[PDB]
Amino acid sequence: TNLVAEPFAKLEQDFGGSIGVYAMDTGSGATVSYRAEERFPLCGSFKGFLAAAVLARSQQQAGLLDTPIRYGKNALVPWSPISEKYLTTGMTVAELSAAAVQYSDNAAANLLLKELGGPAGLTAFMRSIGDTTFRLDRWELELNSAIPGDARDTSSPRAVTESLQKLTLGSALAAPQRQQFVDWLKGNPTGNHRIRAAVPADWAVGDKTGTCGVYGTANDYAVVWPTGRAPIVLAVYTRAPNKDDKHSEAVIAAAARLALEGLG
Ligand SMILES: C[C@@H](O)[C@@H](C(=O)O)[C@H]1CC(SCCNC=N)=C(C(=O)O)N1
Repeated sequence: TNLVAEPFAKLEQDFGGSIGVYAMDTGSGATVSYRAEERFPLCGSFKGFLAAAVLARSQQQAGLLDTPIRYGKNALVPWSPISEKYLTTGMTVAELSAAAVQYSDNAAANLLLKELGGPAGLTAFMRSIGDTTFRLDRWELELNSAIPGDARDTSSPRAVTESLQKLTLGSALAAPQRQQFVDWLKGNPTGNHRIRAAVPADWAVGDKTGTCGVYGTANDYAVVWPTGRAPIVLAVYTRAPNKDDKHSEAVIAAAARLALEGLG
């Protein structure tokens, strides 16, 4: 594990913070781990799991995805580029889910959390798939505080990867819901400088990013489909000790590359 770990330790030292990585080859079972059981703030990366929770609920409530959500101005919070434009009409649950995943829309995220019973409702969904590490405690935008030591609104790289595998490739979602989730991740345009930058252009990638805006705290998780080979699932999370420390997309891409090249 010393030969595996040492390039990650070098990377996080030059970054000035901590990096957590977990990658799984779903065919052979091979893994790469670095700080994989440490907690890191989720930031907006929870929004991918939120959409999966909504899709899962639609398996027990026919028509949930078509349900109209007609909201007022108070539902709007900072960084709500899609939901801001439909204030005059409303949006359906599926339209809000697409906005949360592909634009990281904060109002859409809060509206979907409300549908699920709050942050506790998303945590309960994650428990239902066997994830005991994930916890969402607060709403947007308070969940982005990323204060050193705080376990609220965190998970671990290993738990993120394991849950992502269950939702995108396992049995948790029925086929139509599973393909919708995969399509939302594949079409996400916010992560071009993160895990996607480490992956050959020929290979499809679906990802969800998070960027807290403080404490150098940012992340990405992804499924990678190498052509004619079993898919890979991976997660890369960062944090830093000072409130004004800057996050780095380049560090996330570099750590993704180190993990992908070390699988086998
Ligand atoms: C709301 C803010 O904290 C952040 C988050 O939820 O983590 C929003 C803003 C951003 S927009 C991405 C900007 N990309 C620049 N290259 C993200 C994200 O990384 O997905 N989500």
